[PDB]
Amino acid sequence: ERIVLVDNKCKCARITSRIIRSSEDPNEDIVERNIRIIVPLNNRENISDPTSPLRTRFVYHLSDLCTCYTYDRNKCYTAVVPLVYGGETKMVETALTPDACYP
Amino acid sequence: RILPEVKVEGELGGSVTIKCPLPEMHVRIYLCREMAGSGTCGTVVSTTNFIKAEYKGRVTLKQYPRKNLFLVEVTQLTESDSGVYACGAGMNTDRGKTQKVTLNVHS
Amino acid sequence: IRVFAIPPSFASIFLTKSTKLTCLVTDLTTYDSVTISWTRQNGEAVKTHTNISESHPNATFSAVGEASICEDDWNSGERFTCTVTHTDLPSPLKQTISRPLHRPDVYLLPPAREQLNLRESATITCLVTGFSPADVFVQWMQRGQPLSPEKYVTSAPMPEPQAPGRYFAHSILTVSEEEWNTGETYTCVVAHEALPNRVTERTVDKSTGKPTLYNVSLVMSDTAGTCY
Amino acid sequence: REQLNLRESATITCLVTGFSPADVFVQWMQRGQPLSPEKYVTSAPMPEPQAPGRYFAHSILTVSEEEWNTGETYTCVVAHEALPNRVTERTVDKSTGKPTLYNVSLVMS
Ligand SMILES: *[C@@H]1O[C@H](CO)[C@@H](O)[C@H](O)[C@H]1NC(C)=O
Ligand SMILES: *[C@@H]1O[C@H](CO)[C@@H](O)[C@H](O)[C@H]1NC(C)=O
Ligand SMILES: *[C@@H]1O[C@H](CO)[C@@H](O)[C@H](O)[C@H]1NC(C)=O
Repeated sequence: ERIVLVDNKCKCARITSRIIRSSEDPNEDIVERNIRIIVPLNNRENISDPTSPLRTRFVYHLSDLCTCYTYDRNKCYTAVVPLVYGGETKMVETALTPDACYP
Repeated sequence: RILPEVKVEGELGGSVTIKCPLPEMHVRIYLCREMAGSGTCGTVVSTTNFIKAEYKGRVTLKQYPRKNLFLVEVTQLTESDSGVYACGAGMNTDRGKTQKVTLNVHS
Repeated sequence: IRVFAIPPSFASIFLTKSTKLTCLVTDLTTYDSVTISWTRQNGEAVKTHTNISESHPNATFSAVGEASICEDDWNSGERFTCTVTHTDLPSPLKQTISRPLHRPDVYLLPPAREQLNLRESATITCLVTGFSPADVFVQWMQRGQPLSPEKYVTSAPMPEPQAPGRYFAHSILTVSEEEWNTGETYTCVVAHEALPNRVTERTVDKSTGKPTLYNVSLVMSDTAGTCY
Repeated sequence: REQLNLRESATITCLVTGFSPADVFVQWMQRGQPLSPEKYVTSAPMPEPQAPGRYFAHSILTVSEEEWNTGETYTCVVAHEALPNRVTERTVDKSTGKPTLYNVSLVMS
């Protein structure tokens, strides 16, 4: 019954709307605004590099809502990890999101 | 978000197998019995060798990449197996369920 | 003696894509067998003119001439002249009609709350402001089906008070109150030369507009770190 | 709302419909004193598409976008020879709609 007005998946806002069918009275209807932001509370500054301070601000302008906080479940985020095993250093691509993407 | 609640009957001798969808990318596929009192979800069957303490040795996992149905089977029914069994994927269990369905005892 | 010539208008090139110069000569003496011609600036002739009207009720003859040219023959700045002759003045009377920037946005204002309380008719208004030059078009579509001018009207194009750069026009639609229990979204489509596709369809229904109740439901979790 | 996010101007429209005969007059008052004729524009009456013998008009007042932002009434006054006192007026504010009750549901669990 609710039209999916916004289904943002990178800041996770899920704004929507509907018209509430009131009684058979004059049209003093109500329009709904079910905004539903979910706070990660444990992610980093860049979403793709776990070395920055964690997260203080959470800015949500709903006009730029149609850098991110959360991780897209169908997207893959990776990085270069500098391992060595002795003298050589094979900088190899790691996975910051094991299971959203496979090699 | 599929909700195919089926009325498959069960008994001690009786065996009921649930059907679930698979992404087939070898992620963590699980069946989980939701607890009404706890308000969370407790994995009864997982991709790993974990099995619930109550369900030890009486459950079987059956995966077909060919037909795109992920199905689990229960050997014996004690008649207490009535709850929201939801399937799913991802590491997470609660917030990752794909489809839910409640099985039933007797009929 | 009355002679005029009109260029094509934007209400025909978008509706039919049949751009054509017209020449209307009437209120002359009642004498047939007249010649009408259209001449360009280069020396290219035109196609034949037909569909002449009958004599006027006040005892005078009319005459219409058509110059069917290509689409780019009017947007490339070619002057056209209408040759019309008469039995009394031996010189061929001729008339010259010539040439015509900002792109301005549509805005659809929903009917006010006071008008809806009368339960008679809500009027939707479509404002096309900041557009230059004139002759900007407008059409209403209900559920993607074209809306005729029987049920809608447009302000003949106009001018702005502080800036003389672009001019404004307006359009208002009429309906019932039972219609605004289902909506049908009453899209307002426009057609102006300063547009990519000559279309800037906008629509507003009861679902959009000013809402009367917001419930933000922001949740905070320590494990919802990948917004599934 | 779409027009106010451009942060340039605000456009208030006084819609005068359902009068008869023609020759209706419109002015734009603000805190008692009128506005200059170069601030508002009035269109000529045109017949109603459904109603046989009635008309309509319009009166656009364009102001700076910031000026709308702080209260500021802009009441439109209409004079027609069929009104009970020959003068009527309407007004809007930034605050002229409804209650718009927020219903916040902050969650920390
Ligand atoms: C940290 O953020 C920057 C800014 O976008 C970006 O390069 C990346 O996500 C992080 N930096 C590195 C070196 O990974
Ligand atoms: C928002 O309000 C609507 C009706 O006003 C209600 O159905 C909905 O559950 C509310 N949202 C939340 C998150 O409670
Ligand atoms: C919003 O209001 C509705 C009714 O006005 C209420 O049912 C709902 O619970 C509210 N949303 C909350 C408290 O999140």
